[PDB]
Amino acid sequence: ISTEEQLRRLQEEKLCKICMDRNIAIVFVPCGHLVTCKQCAEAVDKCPMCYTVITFKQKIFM
Amino acid sequence: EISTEEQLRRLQEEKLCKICMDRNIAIVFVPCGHLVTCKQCAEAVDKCPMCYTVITFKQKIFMS
Ligand SMILES: [Ca+2]
Ligand SMILES: [Zn+2]
Ligand SMILES: [Zn+2]
Ligand SMILES: [Zn+2]
Ligand SMILES: [Zn+2]
Repeated sequence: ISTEEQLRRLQEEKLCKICMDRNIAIVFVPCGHLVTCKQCAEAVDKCPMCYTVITFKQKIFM
Repeated sequence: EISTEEQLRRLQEEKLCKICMDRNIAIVFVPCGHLVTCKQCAEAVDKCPMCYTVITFKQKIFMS
């Protein structure tokens, strides 16, 4: 696999799993999944990946 | 940043614990939100090593 396709794959992994436009920017407490950008996190009350009820949406920074 | 190779390396390296660079970040610090450490390197800190905010919780995260 090429450098370019590796890079594209890693860039797509960072994308919000709901809008696929912005990068992920929120961690859900308590399940710990990184799924959404800040805006798309407003729409979810359960984690889309594990359906755990979200008790806090922590903004993240790399 | 400056080439496709350096961009690739950056995205691979940003997954790794900033202290040991030997395994993935696995903790987000509450309240500051920094992704800094693997589980092991998080055991020792009570303030965030990047911003020195007091950590009230160490939340386990899934990063692959
Ligand atoms: Ca090493
Ligand atoms: Zn989004
Ligand atoms: Zn989850
Ligand atoms: Zn570490
Ligand atoms: Zn911090």
